[PDB]
Amino acid sequence: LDNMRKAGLTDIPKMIQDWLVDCSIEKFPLMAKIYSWSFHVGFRKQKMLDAALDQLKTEYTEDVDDEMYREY
Amino acid sequence: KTIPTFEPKESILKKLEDIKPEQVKKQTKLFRIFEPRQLPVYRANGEKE
Repeated sequence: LDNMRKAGLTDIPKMIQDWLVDCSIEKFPLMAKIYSWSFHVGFRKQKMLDAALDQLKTEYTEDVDDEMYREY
Repeated sequence: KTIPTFEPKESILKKLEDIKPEQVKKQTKLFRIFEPRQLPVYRANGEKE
């Protein structure tokens, strides 16, 4: 929520913080409603390169177990 | 990218129809353990022949 406010959101942190005072399920569909209002803003159609490089960053290390990988 | 190299033991198998019977041992040279060798020799009082 601090990131949420830091990005520039004021009313919707307020609805998520005042909901926790009761934690009731009757007011809870709001959350679900909010959870659907986020994906009706559009796609983040970025570039092929940087979109691959979201995945193609690797950190492979010689400190893991061997007892785990053999069972795996 | 230096990927680690995970090596299992892999336990190399066959099946019965593909088991080769045996390979006979035919003999090479006669399996010596000792051999002769010239050495000097020294008579009693220590000196040499």
